[PDB]
Amino acid sequence: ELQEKLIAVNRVSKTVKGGRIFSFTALTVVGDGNGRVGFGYGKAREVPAAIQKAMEKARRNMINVALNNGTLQHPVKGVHTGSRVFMQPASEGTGIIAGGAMRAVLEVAGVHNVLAKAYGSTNPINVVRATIDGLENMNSPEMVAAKRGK
Amino acid sequence: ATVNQLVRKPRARKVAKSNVPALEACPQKRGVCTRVYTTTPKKPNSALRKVCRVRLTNGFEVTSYIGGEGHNLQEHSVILIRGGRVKDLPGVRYHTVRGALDCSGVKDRKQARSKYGVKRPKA
Amino acid sequence: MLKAGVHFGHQTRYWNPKMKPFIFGARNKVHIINLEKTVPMFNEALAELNKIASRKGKILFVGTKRAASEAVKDAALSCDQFFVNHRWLGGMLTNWKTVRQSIKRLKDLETQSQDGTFDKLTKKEALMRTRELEKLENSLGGIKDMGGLPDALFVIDADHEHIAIKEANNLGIPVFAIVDTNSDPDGVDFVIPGNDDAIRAVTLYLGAVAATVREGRS
Amino acid sequence: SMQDPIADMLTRIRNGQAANKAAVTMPSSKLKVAIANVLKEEGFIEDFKVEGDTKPELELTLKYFQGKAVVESIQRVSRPGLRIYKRKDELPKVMAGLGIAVVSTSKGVMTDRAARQAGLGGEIICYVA
Amino acid sequence: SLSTEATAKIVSEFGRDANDTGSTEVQVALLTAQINHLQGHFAEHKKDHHSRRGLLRMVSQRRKLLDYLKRKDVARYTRLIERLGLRR
RNA sequence: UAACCGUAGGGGAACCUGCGGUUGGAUCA
RNA sequence: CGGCCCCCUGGACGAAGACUGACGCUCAGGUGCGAAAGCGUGGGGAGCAAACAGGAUUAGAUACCCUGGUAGUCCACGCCGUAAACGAUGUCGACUUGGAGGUUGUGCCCUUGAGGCGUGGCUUCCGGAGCUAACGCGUUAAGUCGACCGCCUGGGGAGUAC
RNA sequence: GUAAAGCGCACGCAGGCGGUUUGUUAAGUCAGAUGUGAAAUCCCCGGGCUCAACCUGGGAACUGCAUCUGAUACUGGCAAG
Repeated sequence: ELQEKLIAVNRVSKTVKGGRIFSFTALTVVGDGNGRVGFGYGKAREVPAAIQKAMEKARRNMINVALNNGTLQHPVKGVHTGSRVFMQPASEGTGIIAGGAMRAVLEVAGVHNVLAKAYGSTNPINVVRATIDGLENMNSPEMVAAKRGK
Repeated sequence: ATVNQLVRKPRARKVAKSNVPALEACPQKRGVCTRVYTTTPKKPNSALRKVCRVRLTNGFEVTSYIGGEGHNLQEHSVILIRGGRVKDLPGVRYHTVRGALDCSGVKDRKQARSKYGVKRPKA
Repeated sequence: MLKAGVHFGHQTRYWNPKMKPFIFGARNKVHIINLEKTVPMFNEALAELNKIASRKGKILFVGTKRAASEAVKDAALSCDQFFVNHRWLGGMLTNWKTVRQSIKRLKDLETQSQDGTFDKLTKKEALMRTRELEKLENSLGGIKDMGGLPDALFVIDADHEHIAIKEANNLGIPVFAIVDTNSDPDGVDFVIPGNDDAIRAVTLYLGAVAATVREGRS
Repeated sequence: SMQDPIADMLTRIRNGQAANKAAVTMPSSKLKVAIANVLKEEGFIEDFKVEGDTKPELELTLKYFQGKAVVESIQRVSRPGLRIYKRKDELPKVMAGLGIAVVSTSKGVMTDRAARQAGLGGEIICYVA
Repeated sequence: SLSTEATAKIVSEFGRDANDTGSTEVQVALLTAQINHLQGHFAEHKKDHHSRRGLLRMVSQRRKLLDYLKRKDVARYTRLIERLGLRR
């Protein structure tokens, strides 16, 4: 089953001839407690209409993390835009240690024990992907033997 | 910088500036009250608030805010400064303790008794 | 001394500071594309296509350019795959959802002439409806067989098919493009520094692509 | 380089990888080849040789598994003006153990595990993941 | 710069062998000449700075060489500084 | 009266004028 | 830093080469060089032109415009050290696709040619990977690295006061 | 680069950094060991006050300084290149 999660939703505006219009956005992360995720971002003139698009766009264009025992293989590190995120795996017992976006993106990827931190900009739109890119690089302890075994 | 540039002139601190003349590292300070004003707030807000110059025990004079829905101080009454500045009122970065020394305390207040001057109502 | 002796160089001093480690060495107006830095790319890319072709995936050859349109199908259509030799629509990789809708009226449009269902309505009407085929069967006629986003996109020139590549790196669809001196290879995950032009350069490699892909799936 | 010949080795290797190069070449050195020998057994590099009995020139062969390359991480640490010397109980563990860490010991050039298995320490050289 | 009948001349006076235009003993001494000779030039004009920049160059460049000798053969240093009336 | 920097002089006040540099100048100058 | 000529002089680059043998890179403090305006003494003074004086414009016009015009602009010698002193991008070195062009050296090619093929220096424009907040930078990097130095830590107050 | 930030530019003393090889040294460095690093705090395991706070045994640690015996890859010194 896919587990969607509404990160947050801003309004945003646009001034024009007549006056000025508005269009909420919203960001959503989806995934399963196995090892797959992928955020979504859609706009709309309605609070609900927006999240509708982001979700759809979320289910598609996912990803597959090399998770191990409900955590990361090693302390990966990813960044995007002005967001600097560093994630580190922890033994069973420690819940998901993360702020906003990160805390969410992981609570659906199948992460159970971690402890990250957003260094750069706390922008959700980025810190959400700065994390995904991290796991997207997560080198699993497997294949490595083949990457240089022969 | 670089290790070398650091070995010479490392990383300087920053003398934290504690916005408070009645320092002496105290929770509060005793005063005397020079007078009772009713100055007006800034540009965003209106309505005249109540204030008063205080002649702190350490000489350091300063005007303190007299919060509460009911003033009752005199031009000689002894009050106790606490802290917590006030925006609308510039230079007024203090407040007179409610229910202490020769001051009074809000009347008929039944909510947030701790703050202001009230201790267990008419039951 | 092999066939790789036709795309030596192209695009004068306009170049692009990024495309440098692949320049044999400027000479006589334009520069040259170091083929020795092209040999690995010559197969490394094809290797993945050959590997992915075995997974029974999809491959879309983008080449809106005239000198590559008519001469691209034989490498894609004939080889039975995917290609767009015309104006790459806006969203045929991201907004596919609504785009596919156009494909339908194209398919059902085809069936019209198929049977006697073509001799319907005034003789003039058929004409007004047949025009849609010209456009449809052209801008989509070579992608209709794509019942879902591909798994890898191989575009000719990385410049012209700009938008094409864009949407790709936004969906997660790998891209194998044969850039060029004035090209921006930062959008290609599998660069092939070769003459984006040269009637021969295009054909050889283009056909060479379908080659590995053909038997890619054994 | 003319000041950091060892730091150059890593750079030339990583710069080659990015450009999907085949083999990297540069002036040899006792320590250089010594380092190049480790990455060999570690499967990070195909093979490696040299030319010149008076004018030696190292010859390394890059490596890559699939679409991406193998050596996708290679940085230095114990550089001049900021050298690093660890003990048998301080040695680093690149990528939680997956990646290796070259370290010169009184026995010779080794890896984070190598020297540790021995029970001795040395001047760290670089991190290879 | 300097005249060949002079440059190729001096070289055969400090060189520990023949045509050793490299030898510090040589090169170094070769610098003093073009330096002393220019001092008469700079005495005039003066304002000619762009030429002194090169003058200073060969001066420091000469010193960079003297320090070397001292750090390669103490003798040769004091053995050459005299033949050139250096140190002043 | 393109603006700004330097420097100089002048004027109720922004600022005006001269000399040099800049593009952080619009229109095909 | 632009006319032509002579005299004294510095640096850059190429090529066969021959020679020295790490003698190198950076550099707080230090020394020196610094547009223009300005300053001192003495020269010079066509044109231009702060000041200043008329005329005009305007509600006003201590301006723009017009008629004049002094310092100054020029020379020598000494001083002042600033500029959006700008690539707003420290110096040195090694790597990393390409395209078109400019300028200068050299090797070579029926050198039969304007010419054609290389191989160095410096330099324009486009641009790939990558980098970037974006603009954009892109082998002359703002990409990947290493050595040393200068510098930044919210706006105003203030590059001001002492 | 444009957000605060490359000195207007050079030369250069002190300082920092230093191409390649062999020998040598063993100062840095690494290994072992001997001192010492007060006790109490902290931490681990375990005891006693009905529990806890608290009290308490042993260890761990005290990342350091010195000395001795080594090891010689790298940095440094010396010699010849």
